[PDB]
Amino acid sequence: TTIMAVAFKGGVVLAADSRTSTGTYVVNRASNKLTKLAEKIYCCRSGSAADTQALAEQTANYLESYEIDTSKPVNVTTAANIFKKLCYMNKWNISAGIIVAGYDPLNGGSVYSIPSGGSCVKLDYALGGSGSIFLYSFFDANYKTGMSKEECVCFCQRAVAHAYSRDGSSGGLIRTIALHQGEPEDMTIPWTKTPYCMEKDPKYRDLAVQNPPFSSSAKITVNQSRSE
Amino acid sequence: FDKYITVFSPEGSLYQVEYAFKAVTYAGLLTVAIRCKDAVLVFTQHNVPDRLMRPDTITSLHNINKDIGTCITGRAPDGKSLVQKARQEASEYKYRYGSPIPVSVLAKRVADMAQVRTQHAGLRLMGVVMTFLGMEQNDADGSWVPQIYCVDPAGWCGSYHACAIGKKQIEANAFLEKKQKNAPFHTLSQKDAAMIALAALQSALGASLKATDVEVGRCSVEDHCFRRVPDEDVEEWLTALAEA
Repeated sequence: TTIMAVAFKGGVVLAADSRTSTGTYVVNRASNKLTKLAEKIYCCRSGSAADTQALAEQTANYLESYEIDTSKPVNVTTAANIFKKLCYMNKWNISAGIIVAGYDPLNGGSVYSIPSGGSCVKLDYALGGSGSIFLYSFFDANYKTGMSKEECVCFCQRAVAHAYSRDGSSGGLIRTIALHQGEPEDMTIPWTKTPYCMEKDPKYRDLAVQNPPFSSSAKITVNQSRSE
Repeated sequence: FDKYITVFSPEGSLYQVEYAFKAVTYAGLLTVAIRCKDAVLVFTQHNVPDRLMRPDTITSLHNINKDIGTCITGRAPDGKSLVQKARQEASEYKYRYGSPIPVSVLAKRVADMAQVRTQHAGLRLMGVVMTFLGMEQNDADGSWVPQIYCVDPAGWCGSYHACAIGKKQIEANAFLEKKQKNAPFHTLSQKDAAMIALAALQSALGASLKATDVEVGRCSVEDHCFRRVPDEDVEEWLTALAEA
């Protein structure tokens, strides 16, 4: 799994891959890991599918009740706090890394990270899942604050493509959603139009020379392609 | 003795249930609901006697969820306790079955809360009529249809084409019965339905109404949500009535 969320000027972008696997076999190649918690607040889910589905549903139930009781739309910080409490009270019996992100008019676009263990950290961007390890350096080199909404969608699509080209446990579609004061905008990129993969990178077109033909010299040239 | 607890009198009746219905009129306000072709509307008196009260904090209308509204008529704090229990019920239903509760199902669940107190001793009946409003889907074509359901203190639960509840309800119902004879309410437009509801209020109160004296709620085929209608939209229905 590869998940992330990034803040921009006046909102957030969430992004993910679409693969669910038992280790070496793909059970679903088109999962949806961006789960809605309220009109402008979403989470990204990693770890056990069963545990994350169950805690997202419970968090959403509590936010809907709260919103009816106050007659106002909820803030991102309230969703993060409710979710944190469920992750922390159940930490020994679950496998879950969560990112909560969204837009509200008090604080604008906000991103919170809730990793294994149940801590809660407020950031400018967050990464999660098996594929995150491939992206720390990509962001350290190429991320800046103050990107526009279109810059930020394009950047997150590229980041997800890099992680899934190297991580066997990620793959498939790239899903994104952008949350701001207007309406939410979702997008799905198919593998055939991915912005990066190893299979089409020209520096990996020519094969390594592992199988040189039997020769009278120690010079290494080409791979054998036909029987002698 | 039969006057003080829930046991039967010799004629087969329950007096605490009769007296809980007088609590509904004692409160002194009148409500009217009506269903037309594409919507359901509810008109209730907004009473702010004291000049120092902040009018936007006094309401008889509340959302149970996004798509269902209530109007309370009778003893006001009793009605707020039933709003909280209904909210809880609608949220348990959604957890268990994974979909929002239909308005006919919710009304029946609240009607069962009431029946339990007519049959067990020691908790006072709630002296209110609750009216529930919302759109419901047909299984045949998938089209949506508006509904009104009322729940009374005895635990009775019923659906209406139009209903008046509260002080002078007898005179306001008579009035709507006459008007029904012309055209069934399910053929009418919003405007024509509204002119009948506002005329019934006025006739029964024996007074003239401004927009600030009524608060109005609505659900429609166009927008399922239960929402308060803006004062400007009400003014134009009253203006339209004053002409004719």
